[PDB]
Amino acid sequence: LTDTGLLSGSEERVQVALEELQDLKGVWSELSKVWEQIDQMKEQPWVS
Amino acid sequence: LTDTGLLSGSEERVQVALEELQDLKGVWSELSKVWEQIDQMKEQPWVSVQPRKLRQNLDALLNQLKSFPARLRQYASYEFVQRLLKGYMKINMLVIE
Repeated sequence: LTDTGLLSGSEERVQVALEELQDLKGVWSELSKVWEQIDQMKEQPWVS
Repeated sequence: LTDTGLLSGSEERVQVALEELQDLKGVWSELSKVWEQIDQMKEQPWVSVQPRKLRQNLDALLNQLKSFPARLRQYASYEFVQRLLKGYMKINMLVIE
């Protein structure tokens, strides 16, 4: 009671959403790393 | 063999020595607890931690070193921890100054 294991519309939408989610997760991780580096660079408290 | 293995005067002296050693060990524990904060206040950077921060660390180290009991202070550990905390506070204050 379902479609076969082919690249149908739902499967293609799932694959596209998975590619988008993977790209978003990688971009978010790289953004977190870059923001941590930027915070470390901008942390210049003259006392220490 | 002939041995006085009962609770004789030697046994009473051993018990008194064990109690004094327990007091000294508690003093060592309390003094180490105070001296941790004292050494932290002393080894904090002079520019980073101000003289007020060094004094607060020294006071915290003294309060930790005074947490031992009366027998703990009779043991050298509590007095040593208080001395270490005071020295750390003085060193932090001198670095801040």
